[PDB]
Amino acid sequence: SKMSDVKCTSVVLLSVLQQLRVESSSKLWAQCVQLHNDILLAKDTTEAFEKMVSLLSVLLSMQGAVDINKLCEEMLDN
Amino acid sequence: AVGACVLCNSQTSLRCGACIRRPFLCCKCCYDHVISTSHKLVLSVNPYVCNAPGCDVTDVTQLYLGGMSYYCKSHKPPISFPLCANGQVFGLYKNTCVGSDNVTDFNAIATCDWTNAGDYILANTCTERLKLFAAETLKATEETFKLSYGIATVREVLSDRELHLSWEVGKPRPPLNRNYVFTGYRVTKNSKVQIGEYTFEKGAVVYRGTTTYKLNVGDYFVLTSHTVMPLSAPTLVPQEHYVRITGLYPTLNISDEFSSNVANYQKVGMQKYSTLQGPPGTGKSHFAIGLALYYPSARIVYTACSHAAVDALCEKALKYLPIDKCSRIIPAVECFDKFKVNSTLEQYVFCTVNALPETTADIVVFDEISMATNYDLSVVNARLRAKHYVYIGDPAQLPAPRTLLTKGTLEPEYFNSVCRLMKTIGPDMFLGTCRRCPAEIVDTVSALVYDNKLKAHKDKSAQCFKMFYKGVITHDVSSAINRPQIGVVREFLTRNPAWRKAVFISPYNSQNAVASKILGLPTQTVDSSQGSEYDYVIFTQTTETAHSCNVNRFNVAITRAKVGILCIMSDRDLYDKLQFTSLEIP
Amino acid sequence: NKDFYDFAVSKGFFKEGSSVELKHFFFAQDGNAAISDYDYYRYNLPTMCDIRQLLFVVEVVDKYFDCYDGGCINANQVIVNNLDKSAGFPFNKWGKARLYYDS
Amino acid sequence: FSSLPSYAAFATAQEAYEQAVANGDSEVVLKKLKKSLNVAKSEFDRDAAMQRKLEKMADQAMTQMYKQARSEDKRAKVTSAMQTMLFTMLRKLDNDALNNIINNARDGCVPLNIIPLTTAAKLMVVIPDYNTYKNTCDGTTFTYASALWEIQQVVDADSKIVQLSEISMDNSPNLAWPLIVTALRAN
Amino acid sequence: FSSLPSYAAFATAQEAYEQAVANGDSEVVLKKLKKSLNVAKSEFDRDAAMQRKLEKMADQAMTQMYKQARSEDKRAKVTSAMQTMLFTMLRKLDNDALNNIINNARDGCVPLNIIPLTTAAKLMVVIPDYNTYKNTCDGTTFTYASALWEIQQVVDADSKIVQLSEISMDNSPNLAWPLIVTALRANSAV
RNA sequence: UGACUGCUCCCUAGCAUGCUACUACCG
RNA sequence: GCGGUAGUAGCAUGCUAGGGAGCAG
Ligand SMILES: [Zn+2]
Ligand SMILES: [Zn+2]
Ligand SMILES: [Zn+2]
Repeated sequence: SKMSDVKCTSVVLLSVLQQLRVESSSKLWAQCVQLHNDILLAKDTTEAFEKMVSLLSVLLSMQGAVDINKLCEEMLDN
Repeated sequence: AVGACVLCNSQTSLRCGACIRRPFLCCKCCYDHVISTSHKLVLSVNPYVCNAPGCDVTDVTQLYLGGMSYYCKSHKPPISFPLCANGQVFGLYKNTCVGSDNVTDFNAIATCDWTNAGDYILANTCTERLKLFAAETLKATEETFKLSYGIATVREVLSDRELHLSWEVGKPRPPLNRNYVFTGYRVTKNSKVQIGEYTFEKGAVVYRGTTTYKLNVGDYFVLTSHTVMPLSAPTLVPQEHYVRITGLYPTLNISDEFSSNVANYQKVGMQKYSTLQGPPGTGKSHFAIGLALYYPSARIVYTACSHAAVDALCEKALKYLPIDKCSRIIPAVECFDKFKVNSTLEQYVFCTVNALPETTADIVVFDEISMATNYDLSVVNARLRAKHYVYIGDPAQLPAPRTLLTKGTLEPEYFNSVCRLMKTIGPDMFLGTCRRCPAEIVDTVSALVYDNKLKAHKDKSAQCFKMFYKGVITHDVSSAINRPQIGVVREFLTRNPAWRKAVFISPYNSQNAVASKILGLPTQTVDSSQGSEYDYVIFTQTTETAHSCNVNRFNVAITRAKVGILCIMSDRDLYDKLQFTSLEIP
Repeated sequence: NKDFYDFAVSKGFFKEGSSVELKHFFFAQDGNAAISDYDYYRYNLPTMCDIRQLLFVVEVVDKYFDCYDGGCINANQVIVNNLDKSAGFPFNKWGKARLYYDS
Repeated sequence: FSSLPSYAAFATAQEAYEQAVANGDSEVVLKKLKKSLNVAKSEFDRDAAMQRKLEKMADQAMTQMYKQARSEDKRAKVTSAMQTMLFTMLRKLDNDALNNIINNARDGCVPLNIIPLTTAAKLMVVIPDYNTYKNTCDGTTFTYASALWEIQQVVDADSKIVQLSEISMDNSPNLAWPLIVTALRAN
Repeated sequence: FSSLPSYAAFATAQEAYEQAVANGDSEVVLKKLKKSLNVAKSEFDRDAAMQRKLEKMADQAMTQMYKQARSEDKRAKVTSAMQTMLFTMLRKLDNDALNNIINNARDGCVPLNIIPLTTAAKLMVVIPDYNTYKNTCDGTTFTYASALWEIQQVVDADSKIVQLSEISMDNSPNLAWPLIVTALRANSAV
């Protein structure tokens, strides 16, 4: 149950990243696609988590993009 | 789709097909909208019209709801029930609807051409949301009757500031001064190309340069307008006085150079909104800075309708107190880049009604609220959820010209939402700051409309000018040029040595445009002398029928001076007890 | 679809060691995928056949295809379903197959 | 369906015929009563089903319009819905490295490139205040994303190199603070 | 449905018969009433049915002819569009090199694959990586298809300008690599 | 930017056939 | 007294047309 959760979270994260016009940079989009496709094919739940950290770092390293703090104060992420 | 009809307190998906703003009316509410007047067409999630190919029925009173579609009268498969029946129109919320007791709100004010005084009369006899609908419909009618005139263009170019200009096909031309900015676009073959901002007053066509230009063939200049979106926040905040001075960051020192500041400081301590009625020199120059120093860290927002009036405070808002705590953002339009521009993060954010984003703030100190409907009040109260408000302004500061006036001038009190409230409940602060304006203006202006609030602070040395004169008029299609009081002003300035250091403002820019050809005094407009008040002045009226010599449209523009004035008046109304020094014509 | 996933989880699904798990997803592709997939035609090579054996295999296949009937039909006997699909290049700049079957 | 004139006429005819028959009578009266009754009965029975079909059809139409309006509404809030959903699932995952980096980004310490996974390759972050430097950087090692990194370079907003010994409590507030640490992943 | 030709006769007969009934006359007048009204309604029946059939037939005919007219309009506009496209693409044939290679043919027929190879004015090259780049279009002018081409522009996968001074071995991993090179025929066509 | 086939479920409209019912005409 | 015919209503059956969706090669 800890593996399907991370696969669903990865799908949602890739959708959110695509909504922010990331595919307008070929290298970043290729890396994101590779990570997302690698997570869904995983068999053990440690490689999936490190790839998840790597994929989330892409969204976190975009200043304007989204508001981390507002999205953390809505009874959401801590 | 799903909006809100609020008089009947009814969520709706319907809207009137032929009306001003595609207004939202519930089932019974759309019904008495379509029987009290003639609006026989409605719009829903899908528009009601017969769906057979080639058929055409605009009316809704005879359509039927067929097999998951709509069919009609002339072309009639009638296996259905009628759309309009039993005091209602078919749609969602067909059960949770109330109706309207006042049947003719839209039927009265949304059915006329939005130019009579009755529109504004009823708008002031409304609720907050009803008057919001009113103000948005006034902006809509302003734009929709501005988009009915021509587009100026320069096809062969001449030397700058003296060109040629042909216009459009058959349409009339609007008024003539710089009120309408001629900022159009250029076309190479199919696209729009950088043009700049222009303004046409003098025509051989003399232009005023908001920028320096190299005009090419065909360049077109006209205001292309969008439509103001609906707003989601109320204009005025309800009056609730504070329990204490809880939540404030008090200071130890007390302002001394300003002699009417401490009690008003305490007032801001327990006052929630603050509007007063004052000419230039009423704390707008120094009281804002007084609050700025008296509460340092409070989120205080300032704004004027143009950047040159925001500048009147911002020029030393960084000198009186540190620079690091003010800003206003400049779009690119005549705006001043003095402060920290492109910087949302600040403390004393200055602003312009035209543009500012929303992050947060706590205290409101906003300047003039004059030349706009409830849009100005609502955008700024949506801009910030503030704990304190100071609506510096005046129903006669720059009273919004009602586009093409046709029926008289309304009472000044009846402004957007606060000026009628203003002297029916009393002035919000005790404040009068006549440290620039003298008593020679204050006497008449306070005896007329601003009773007992401003002081006769400074005396006069018997130089104020009087000369009895009736005058003759000569008008044009959009302005007028003056023979007699212009000549009298000339031959008056030829008598006194130190009088050629004044301004030459004009009801329309044509007066100074004509005068620049043979004398050359600087251009001035009655639109907005934004934050630029000077002592010696030459004022002119030319033609004064309904826009000038009626009420305090520019009685603040009569508050010109500091130790000496000229104010030409060609009528016999605003002199009843004025005691300017009587001297004969030369 | 989060609601369905939560409903399934609240009923004892997707536990560890179960014999039912998700292995069908929507996979994403990068920019240079169409050409990379088209480049798989490199596996098509010119091949010569044994003609004397193919000429007999074709007879046996024709024997297999013997219980049917066929021929040519007129333009008014043609049945088309879903006339709202693409018409190819360069005909996709002006309409679907309905436009060309009506015009 | 008891709100139509046909129902009233049929009910009156039914009552009259029933009373007359129960009282007992001849054949002609029964024949006349039934000939005046059956037409009203058919009149009632037609509308009794026409009204039902009309009502159910109206209900279906309102259902369809509600569905269309809801779909149109739903397909116009996707960005906010997806972001809220993503952060909800990120809460529910409850991982230490993800929580660490999310809190770090929430306080101001965001990365500048993709976080590497190998025992090599460079990582660059931004440290905007002294408190974050105190929490993360102590000594010459760097703790980020539940890992260990080794500082090798410090660069300020003026791009001048700052040595590690320089940074201290009172010795810091004379510097361009948005520092940029570049480290490599410790084994 | 109310002014049919038989409506006048039917209504007048019904009114007269019911007036006779209200007169309280004998049973013979009642029998005559019943027969006359029965035959009147019977004759009104087909007059009320056939008209309703005919109206629906006429409506269907109108709808079909309207849709036929719409189809014809669409056909005309698609014909205009196709003609415009053909005549627009005609104007780039380079009618001197094409004529020069057509006349050399022994009967006027030439393969289609050699027309762009010998008459085109512009060349586009797509390069996967740097090793392939340094073997195909190194420098500023290169030779391909027995002709000389000179480079005019280089862009990347994101369609941004790239200068040849930064296409090196060290700087290779910093570019969106599917590079596109544009050249012109030197001394020949453009 | 959305290929060619095959099968199945749901909703509406029309046509044909059958069952029952209500009046009326004819013998 | 029985049958035939003409409209009207409800119900059932199979096709054609339109729309929405699912699976397979
Ligand atoms: Zn209306
Ligand atoms: Zn209403
Ligand atoms: Zn119709």
